[PDB]
Amino acid sequence: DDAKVSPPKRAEMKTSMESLIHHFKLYTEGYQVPPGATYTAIEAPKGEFGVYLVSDGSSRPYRCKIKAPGFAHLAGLDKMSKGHMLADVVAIIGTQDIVFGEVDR
Amino acid sequence: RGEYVVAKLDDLVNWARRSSLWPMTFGLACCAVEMMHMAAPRYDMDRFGVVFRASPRQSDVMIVAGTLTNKMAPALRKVYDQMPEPRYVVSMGSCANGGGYYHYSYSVVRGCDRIVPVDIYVPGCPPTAEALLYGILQLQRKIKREKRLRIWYRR
Amino acid sequence: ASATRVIQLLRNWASGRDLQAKLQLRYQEISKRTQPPPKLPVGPSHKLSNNYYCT
Amino acid sequence: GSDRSRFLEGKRAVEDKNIGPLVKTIMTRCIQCTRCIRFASEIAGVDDLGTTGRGNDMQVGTYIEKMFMSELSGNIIDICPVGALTSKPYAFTARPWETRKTESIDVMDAVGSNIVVSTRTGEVMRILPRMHEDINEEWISDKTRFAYDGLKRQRLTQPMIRNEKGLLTYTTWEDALSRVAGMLQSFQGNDVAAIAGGLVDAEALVALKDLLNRVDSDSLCTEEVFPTAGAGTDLRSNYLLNTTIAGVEEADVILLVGTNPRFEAPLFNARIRKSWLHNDLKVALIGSPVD
Amino acid sequence: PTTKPPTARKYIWTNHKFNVSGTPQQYVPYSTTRKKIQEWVPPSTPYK
Amino acid sequence: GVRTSPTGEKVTHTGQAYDDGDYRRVRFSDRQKEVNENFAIDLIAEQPVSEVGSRVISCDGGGGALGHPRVYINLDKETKTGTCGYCGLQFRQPHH
Amino acid sequence: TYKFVNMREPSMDMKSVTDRAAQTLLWTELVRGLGMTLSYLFREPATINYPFEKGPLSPRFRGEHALRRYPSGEERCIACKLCEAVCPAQAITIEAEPRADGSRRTTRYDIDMTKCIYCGFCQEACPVDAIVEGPNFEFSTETHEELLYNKEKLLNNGDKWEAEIAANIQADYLYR
Amino acid sequence: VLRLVMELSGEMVRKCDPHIGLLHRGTEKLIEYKTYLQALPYFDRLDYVSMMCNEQAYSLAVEKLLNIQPPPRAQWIRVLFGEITRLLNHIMAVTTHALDIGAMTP
Amino acid sequence: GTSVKPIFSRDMNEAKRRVRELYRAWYREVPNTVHLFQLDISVKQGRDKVREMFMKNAHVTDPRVVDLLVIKGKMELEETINVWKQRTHIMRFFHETEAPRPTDFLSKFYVGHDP
Amino acid sequence: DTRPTIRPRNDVVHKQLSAFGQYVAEILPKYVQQVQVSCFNELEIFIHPDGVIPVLTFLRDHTNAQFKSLADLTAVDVPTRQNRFEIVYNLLSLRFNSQIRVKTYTDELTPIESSVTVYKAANWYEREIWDMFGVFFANHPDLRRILTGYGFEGHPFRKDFPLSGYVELRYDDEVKRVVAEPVELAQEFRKFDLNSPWEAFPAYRQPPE
Amino acid sequence: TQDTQLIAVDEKLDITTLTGVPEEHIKTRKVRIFVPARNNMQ
Amino acid sequence: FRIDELEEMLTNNRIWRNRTVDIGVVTAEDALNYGFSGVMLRGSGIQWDLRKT
Amino acid sequence: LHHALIPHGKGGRSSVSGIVATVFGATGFLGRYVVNHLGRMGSQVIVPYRCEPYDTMHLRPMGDLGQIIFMEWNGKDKDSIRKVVEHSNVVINLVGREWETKNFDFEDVFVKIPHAIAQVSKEAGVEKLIHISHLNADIKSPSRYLRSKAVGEKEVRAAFPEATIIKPSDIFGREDRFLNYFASMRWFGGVPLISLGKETVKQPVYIVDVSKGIINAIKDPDAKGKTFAFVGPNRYLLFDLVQYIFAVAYRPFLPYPLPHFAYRWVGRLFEVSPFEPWTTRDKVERVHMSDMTLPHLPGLEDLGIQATPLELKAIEVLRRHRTYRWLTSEMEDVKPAKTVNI
Ligand SMILES: NC(=O)C1=CN([C@@H]2O[C@H](COP(=O)(O)OP(=O)(O)OC[C@H]3O[C@@H](n4cnc5c(N)ncnc54)[C@H](OP(=O)(O)O)[C@@H]3O)[C@@H](O)[C@H]2O)C=CC1
Ligand code: SF4
Ligand code: SF4
Ligand code: SF4
Ligand code: SF4
Ligand code: SF4
Ligand SMILES: [K+]
Ligand SMILES: [Zn+2]
Repeated sequence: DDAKVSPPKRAEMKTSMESLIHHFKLYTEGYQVPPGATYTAIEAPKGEFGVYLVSDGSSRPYRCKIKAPGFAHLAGLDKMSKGHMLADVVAIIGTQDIVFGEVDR
Repeated sequence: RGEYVVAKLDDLVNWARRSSLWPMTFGLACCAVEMMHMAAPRYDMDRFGVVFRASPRQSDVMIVAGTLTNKMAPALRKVYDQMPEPRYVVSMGSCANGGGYYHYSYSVVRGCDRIVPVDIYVPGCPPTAEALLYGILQLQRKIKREKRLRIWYRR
Repeated sequence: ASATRVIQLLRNWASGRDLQAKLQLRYQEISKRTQPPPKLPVGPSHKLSNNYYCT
Repeated sequence: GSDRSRFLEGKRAVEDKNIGPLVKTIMTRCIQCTRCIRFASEIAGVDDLGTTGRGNDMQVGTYIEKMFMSELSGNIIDICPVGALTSKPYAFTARPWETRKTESIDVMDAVGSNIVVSTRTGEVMRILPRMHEDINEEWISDKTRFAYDGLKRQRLTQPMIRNEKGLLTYTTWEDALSRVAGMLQSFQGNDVAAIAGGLVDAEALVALKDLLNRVDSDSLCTEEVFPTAGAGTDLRSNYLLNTTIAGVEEADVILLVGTNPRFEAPLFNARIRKSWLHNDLKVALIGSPVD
Repeated sequence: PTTKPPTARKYIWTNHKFNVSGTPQQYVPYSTTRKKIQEWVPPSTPYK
Repeated sequence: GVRTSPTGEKVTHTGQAYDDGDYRRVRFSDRQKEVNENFAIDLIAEQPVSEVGSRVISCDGGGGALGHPRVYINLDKETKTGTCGYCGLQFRQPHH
Repeated sequence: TYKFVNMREPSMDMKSVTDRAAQTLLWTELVRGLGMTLSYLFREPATINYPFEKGPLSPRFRGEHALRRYPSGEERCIACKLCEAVCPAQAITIEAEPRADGSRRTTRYDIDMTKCIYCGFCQEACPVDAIVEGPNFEFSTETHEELLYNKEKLLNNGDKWEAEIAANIQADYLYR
Repeated sequence: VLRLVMELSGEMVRKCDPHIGLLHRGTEKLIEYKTYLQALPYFDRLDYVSMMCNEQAYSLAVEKLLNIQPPPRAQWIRVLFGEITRLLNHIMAVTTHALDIGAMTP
Repeated sequence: GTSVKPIFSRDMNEAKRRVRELYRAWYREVPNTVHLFQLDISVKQGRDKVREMFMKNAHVTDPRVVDLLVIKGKMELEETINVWKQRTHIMRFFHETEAPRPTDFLSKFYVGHDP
Repeated sequence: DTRPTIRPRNDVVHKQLSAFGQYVAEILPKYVQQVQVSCFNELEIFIHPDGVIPVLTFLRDHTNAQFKSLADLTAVDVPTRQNRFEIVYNLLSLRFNSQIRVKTYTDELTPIESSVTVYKAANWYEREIWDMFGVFFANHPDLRRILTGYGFEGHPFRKDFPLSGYVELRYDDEVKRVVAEPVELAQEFRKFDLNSPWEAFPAYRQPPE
Repeated sequence: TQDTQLIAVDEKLDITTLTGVPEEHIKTRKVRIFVPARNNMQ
Repeated sequence: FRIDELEEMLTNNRIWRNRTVDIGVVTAEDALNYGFSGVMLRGSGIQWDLRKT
Repeated sequence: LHHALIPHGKGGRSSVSGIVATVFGATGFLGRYVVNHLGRMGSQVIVPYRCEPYDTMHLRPMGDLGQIIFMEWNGKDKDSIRKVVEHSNVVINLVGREWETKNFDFEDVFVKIPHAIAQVSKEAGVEKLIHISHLNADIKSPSRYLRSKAVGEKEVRAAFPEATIIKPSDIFGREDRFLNYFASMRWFGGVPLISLGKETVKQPVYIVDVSKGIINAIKDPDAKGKTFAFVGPNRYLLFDLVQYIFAVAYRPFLPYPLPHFAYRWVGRLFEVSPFEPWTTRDKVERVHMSDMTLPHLPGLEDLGIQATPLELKAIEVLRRHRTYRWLTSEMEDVKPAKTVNI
């Protein structure tokens, strides 16, 4: 309900001063985030997916880092297969379920 | 005169090419998954004579599906340079067409055209499967309007 | 994109199940695509009183 | 501030009052902060910008369709918190969250007011005052402010030389420097001169003087004349505002020897006015009875 | 559309156009802006 | 209104028209310079001047929420016609 | 709570061992899959006849950008440049000006479709619903320059796909 | 996109060496030039089989910073569509794995 | 302040030693990378490029910096040796497509505004 | 309730994490510098670089600590501070499920000892930092470049590094290969001037001087 | 107290060659530091 | 009704198992130190899931 | 200079160099290369074509978007030439074939086409024109190629007084049909040199050299009116040249003595194929015709380029013909042939 962080509904946009100004600044500047660093992690279907978001205290972030579930997976992929055949390594990268869009960032 | 025979013959040849183009997949990002959806039951690319699966030696068309990075560029170049003539390359997705979301990156080339000739520019992020399929049909109509032996006879 | 009962019994026996209960298809049961205009609700802080942003 | 409006009634609308081709006026946006009026009274001194009526129908303007044309009028664009008063030449040319800001110095006047050029996409949009407290406070003259449009007009971009008929035709650089070099090499001594203009730079002044010195040409003249009898240009004290601009804020009496500082140097006259206001300066002048 | 007449207005096209790319009726990009800093016109009278 | 250039090109609503030399016209040979005929400059002028009889008039641009934000223009000046900045319809007092 | 997936160890009676030996020797699960795929062979093939039939869509579909205009014919864009400040790919570029009438329309309004990522941020940013994304997806072009749109091209897009956009907005403005 | 520089005594693999970077976009450099509202689609295009899950992660981080909780209906929509995303991504993994192994029908 | 931590080398002498066998490896490498990568580079004009790159960072005098250049060249050496690098990246050092850049002030003035 | 929009406050976790912070501060006073717990119940430990191996091992091994999972490893370049680069280790517990963060500092040249042994997941993460910030890691098993293109230069995530980089690559028929060229954009990145000049949060105001 | 084989290194850091900046960008370019003056419109 | 359908094709099949069963074991202890997560952990045996814990 | 013609940029793809080329017949050999140097620096070339744009896609990469505009042109149409060169500042003529097409006679592609090019160009108002014609062009040479080229040069110079005529010698470079010519001569049995080819000297030039020279002549202010001659640094007698290229290809060399009329018979036999004959009678009358020395013609180094010796860059051109037995061999294994210098 707080309009300072989420855009107001289009009805009050075109009728109310506060909603107009809030939308103008929100899509112009955006919600300035209080300074601080967080590591938010969720259970993405690949694995635990995390963001290290550190914000200096302005309308823009300072540094976001992507913990993708496939990165540590590929890091361990050497120990993963240690004697199995090539058809096995390609059977491994399957349940390894490594999309090369998030590991690679 | 000779235009009749040569036109019928080359019309036959370009029809044969048009209905049997073989994509060289080459999916780099989410555009690959959308192309895979385009080969799913619903749209069924394989119906039109396109075969999706093709080794780069036996293939007619490259779909540059996804963002093309600097590290990739030599590999894509060697892949296309080995592609037998005729070789029409279609670029799918805003990223492959030029720049993309990551237009102003440091390790992403700003368009497949700067790397390889593009025959059909398919827009979308991702281009919804049927838009890709329509780009394929546009390339098919391009192959229909092909006058190789006409130009040979009229060189 | 239903079928003949002769084929209907063949696929069910080969599949070992009663698939007519639900097919991978989707017939008229789908939701209508001309739904009436929805009157969307509002949030908690929509009152015109005691809505001071300080609190 | 809040995040929602409980105003269930109709708003108020105020008709626009034109007060120039220099300031855009939308007086329905005004908040009656009275900054413009106080700027007109104290800073500019032209007491024509005031208020009218009472209540919610109070309107700040000029009542009469008068012509606010002081030398410091443009600064009202930067004192108005809201877009009630804006810059007409720049009117909706760029949203100011895009324009890059680069600091520089005004050259339209010898005051050298610190300014900031707001340029987007390789193009000058407007000039804003920079805070200095010793040169221009945070104000500039309208001449300084609304002068960017001169840059977009008639400009010299490619070298030109006189053709066989006597017309300056465009050409490459090479032949231009070749012609200049040839007939500079031909004539030495006093036969070669150079008259520096008004908006020239010090670096090119040094470069041109040194270049003209290598042929012993010593007629490095300039448009503005200063009596060189006696000390002339030899002593810094002769040709200088020795007491500095800020020094006028503690003076007691000032004598103006036949000048028009309202147009010769608007920022200097603004400083004189502020010292006259606060420090009860007793200003006198000899010369033209300019207001 | 027979049962649902589209709201007619003056600026709508009266003839649908397929994608004109390829054929010489295709669209070509071009700057839709006026000119930047304008050149100074040389005088026409003689040098003297 | 759309008018032809001295070269022959169709001028745009902004006034763009490539000049005589203007080497950047090879882009249009074997193609066309796409220009929209429905000029917004004149398609708003012929609209009638509304004669609503009140001091201050609301304008949302029609369509309610589908229009532009509601602005209150002032029908005060007798020598001209008030207009909403967003849409452009000219509002005027019914000759007072 | 949790469930163990594979702990169902087998028994070792004569019946169970005979069944397992039969399944291994007389291939059965092999035949099971071989018969399931047969059931899928006789089923109704899922396939849409493009381009004669198109895939289902929704009124919110994001596609080709277009510049709408008011019922009077005047373009809705007042060049607030909010959409330019919003586009994450910076594919939008505006130059504004005081028009001959006065209304602040865009001298230049170009969207680089090859930079665009088709998010719909511009339309939700627009305070006058000027910029929008039409239902069209059938604009696969041949040249890269064909994709780089112009103000006139956007106006033509809004004048071609107009009944579409009006109908979709009429069916969607309540949600947004 | 992938590179495995493999060292193998013929069949048993001795030591592998994956080479990621073959689809390298400067997204982590790209975020700190756009606002958070503009930074959202990066996560959508980051793990492109679990879109709404990545968006859930990023959004939860953002309004964790802001000491703001989404409305309950927002939470329910979020979890429902994150689970639809889970179904999508698991279908990806299993089906494409079977494709590698050889099974085409699933 | 002045006191700092080393990477490997203690003094200019030992870092001077490390660059020595780095040049050793580059020398023994150049011919068979020309052979293996099918380079259009020649052997001599392969070696002199290594020499000119080594001379490029002649001004460096801080030890830790020298360990940094030597380990980065070490990574370069691994990238080249086991064919992880590609022929185009090897050519990248040789500026073929890059047009010659003028040096004198007069040519700089003729070309455009640039110091 | 009265605060339906503001996120819930969990003070119990806050106090318990603060108690564990005092615990870990007392256990290893040699390397620990400053421990604090954020408002949203996330504890951070600022340690001296020499404690990269010891502290982590104490967090990986101790019975009452029990952290064996390297959630991620990251550097955050900030040119202002004397040692610009700061490295963050994120650990998650299993027996005592919780997230802990330890933070160290280093400049461009002063090496920071490589964990790897404490957490064999760090390896690839480790490489990233070296390949992305210039922070070399002492005795790392293989600190080769990991993410960027071949024969690259610099370390892109450094805040001084430009957004567009320095050199692109494209086909050249004159040499019949992909070649690297100095940057020449077709349209320059417009840098918008956000961050309005009005103070946002009075709580986090910098003290004057 | 922090024994790590410390060495006095008097001359200033020369991380230039490490940063990878090209020669003309590290030489020709001139950078200025300043406190940005506030927008007088605000 | 199609999830189980996929199961019957893959789960009990001889060659789906043989190509896949007990190839590349990952030790439960060595799994968590390697930073593995998601099903990679759950496959080995650690009862851990962010959705519940 | 026009306000859209001022040079801008730094020589990259998006740099506006200030050149509006036309490169007539750029869909082949040097036409490919010159556009490169025109595309790399940044210039809106108007490359026209008669074939299918397929054989022109290889020009798309060598240019930033919005460049290398393709326009359809016909040889026997003044209107097509006018359309292509209507808006240009330089018109580059490279249209020239090597085999006599049954439809296009030798002279039209070498005088009538160049004459129409020059006339329509001069009428349009293009500043500089650069026509290309073989260095060996003589009015009464036994090969009709050089004769027709000579009359074309005189016609163009008469029509366009300030045209910068270029006289390149035999040019090599990837698809050369000169180095690959003798390289593939093994395919037709042993190499049948006329009288074993001990009496023919050749002065080859690397294609990049001539293309760069064309670019400088565009940028050169005084290039108008003049006539340049493009020669290599060193000159080989024909036999040792064939020796060198065969050694570089490592294919066995079997020189075959042959009378001039016998090679004429073989050329007439080869001229009957219906597509791209490997050799022609006129080609035979060209190869044995040694390239003369024209010192009074301003050469190549005066423009600014440095001639690249054939030995340095023969590897790339002859590399493909090498079999896998020596496909891994470098340049230094082959010692440079015994050049017959001045
Ligand atoms: N070693 C050499 O090659 C030397 C060449 N030259 C001269 O260089 C010129 C070009 O040589 P090169 O590029 O190798 O020749 P190519 O035959 O390889 O290419 C000729 C070029 O001109 C076009 N062209 C040729 N003939 C015609 C025609 N009749 N009608 C229309 N277009 C035509 C071709 O397009 P298309 O294929 O579609 O016809 C192509 O763009 C010729 O004048 C030649 O005499 C001079 C000295 C040495
Ligand atoms: S264009 Fe969009 S969908 Fe395609 S690769 Fe780029 S971000 Fe992904
Ligand atoms: S400065 Fe502007 S807002 Fe303030 S009173 Fe004057 S007109 Fe109104
Ligand atoms: S931006 Fe400010 S001045 Fe302009 S209309 Fe909005 S509130 Fe009024
Ligand atoms: S969808 Fe529209 S607003 Fe969003 S990036 Fe694309 S063009 Fe810009
Ligand atoms: S947001 Fe809408 S009104 Fe504003 S500039 Fe963009 S299109 Fe125009
Ligand atoms: K103002
Ligand atoms: Zn209105």
